Amino acid sequence: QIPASEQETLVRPKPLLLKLLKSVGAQKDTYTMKEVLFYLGQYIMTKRLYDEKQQHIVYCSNDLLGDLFGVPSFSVKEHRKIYTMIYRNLVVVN
Ligand SMILES: O=C(O)CN1CC[C@H]2[C@@H]1[C@H](c1cccc(Cl)c1)[C@]1(C(=O)Nc3cc(Cl)ccc31)N2CC1CC1
Repeated sequence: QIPASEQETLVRPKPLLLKLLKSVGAQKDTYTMKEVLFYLGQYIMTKRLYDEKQQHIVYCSNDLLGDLFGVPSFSVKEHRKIYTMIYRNLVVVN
């Protein structure tokens, strides 16, 4: 269970995550986690990596997203795992 404050977290993406973000949004130095989740969602949706009618699984073994996250697939319901996969591709700033 994810507290609402998580979305406010300010982050500086590492180069591979920044590459992915630049294919769907404007480049800038710092993003909120709300922005990162939105942009990665749009990346997934636009590239049709998500099978909503197949156990809510994103399939990313044939995509740079798979290299970012280090998995061939994952469930969009496993929220803490998603946060952890994302965190390892950025630096939190405060
Ligand atoms: O129904 C749910 O439980 C979550 N939802 C399932 C559908 C939405 C959303 C999910 C999400 C929102 C917020 C926090 C978290 Cl951890 C995950 C999200 C999203 O909004 N951004 C994002 C980013 C990544 Cl990397 C993976 C999945 C998603 N989905 C986008 C669809 C293209 C898959």
